[PDB]
Amino acid sequence: HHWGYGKHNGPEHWHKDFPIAKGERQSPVDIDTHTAKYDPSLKPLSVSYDQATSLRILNNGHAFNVEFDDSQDKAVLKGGPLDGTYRLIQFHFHWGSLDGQGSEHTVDKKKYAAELHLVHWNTKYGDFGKAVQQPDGLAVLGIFLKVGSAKPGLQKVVDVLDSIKTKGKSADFTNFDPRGLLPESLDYWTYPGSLTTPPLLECVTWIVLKEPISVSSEQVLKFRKLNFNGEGEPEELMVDNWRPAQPLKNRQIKASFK
Ligand SMILES: CCc1ccc(CCOc2ccc(C[C@H]3SC(=O)NC3=O)cc2)nc1
Ligand SMILES: [Zn+2]
Repeated sequence: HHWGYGKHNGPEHWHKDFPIAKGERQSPVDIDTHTAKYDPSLKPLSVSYDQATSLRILNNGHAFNVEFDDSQDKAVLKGGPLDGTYRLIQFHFHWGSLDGQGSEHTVDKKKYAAELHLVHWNTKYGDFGKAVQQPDGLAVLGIFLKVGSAKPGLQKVVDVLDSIKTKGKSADFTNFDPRGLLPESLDYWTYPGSLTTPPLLECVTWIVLKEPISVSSEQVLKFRKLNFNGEGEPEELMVDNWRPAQPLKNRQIKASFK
């Protein structure tokens, strides 16, 4: 009986195994746009992905992860609210059963169809496992997906999903360029938070871009054909793998833009 996104093991149950679920800096949150305050001291984000080395795509039973070589400073996030250098380790998405839900963050209570998370770790802690034990260990870049025009840079991801349908399947996924998943603007909101899955560690500086990317209905329909289950188990579609908004508590969301 492990955690997941069902009635019996979903987000409302996670606190029993992971009491930090009821902590002071949990993610995601609702971004109240009128309340977020413009912080003119925030720097432009620096997204340096031209030397990114993708390696593999994995169905881990909760999402699919596109994994990168993080054994050197190739693909790094710097600037914005961050001190120092954060290496890209993986990206994944959260998505819904329907276009009207799927995102983890919300904007004035609006849910997007999906949300992309590019996960980076602070190189001053040496490895990812040490970084998640630190309050400034990770930086996650969150990007909303809305359904409209196709995202050309997503199609190579969509087309490999047939090969990792079930939990524990992986496939080689080299030479994928994550710059193809970014919107035009790097305007963002930022706040201190957590991992949005168990173990729910409070180690994340969240950077959520204001501008969504557009994906096609066909692209997100292919996400929804993935399975939570392993091969040879009853089929459980991988949909609604999102944690809902958590209480903001004693936090301020800052905007990089007016
Ligand atoms: C390199 C080996 C390693 C591996 C995982 C962990 C602890 C768990 O860490 C994590 C577990 C889940 C996630 C994904 C979370 S956080 C987010 O933004 N969205 C998710 O789904 C991110 C980190 N420690 C060490
Ligand atoms: Zn995530």
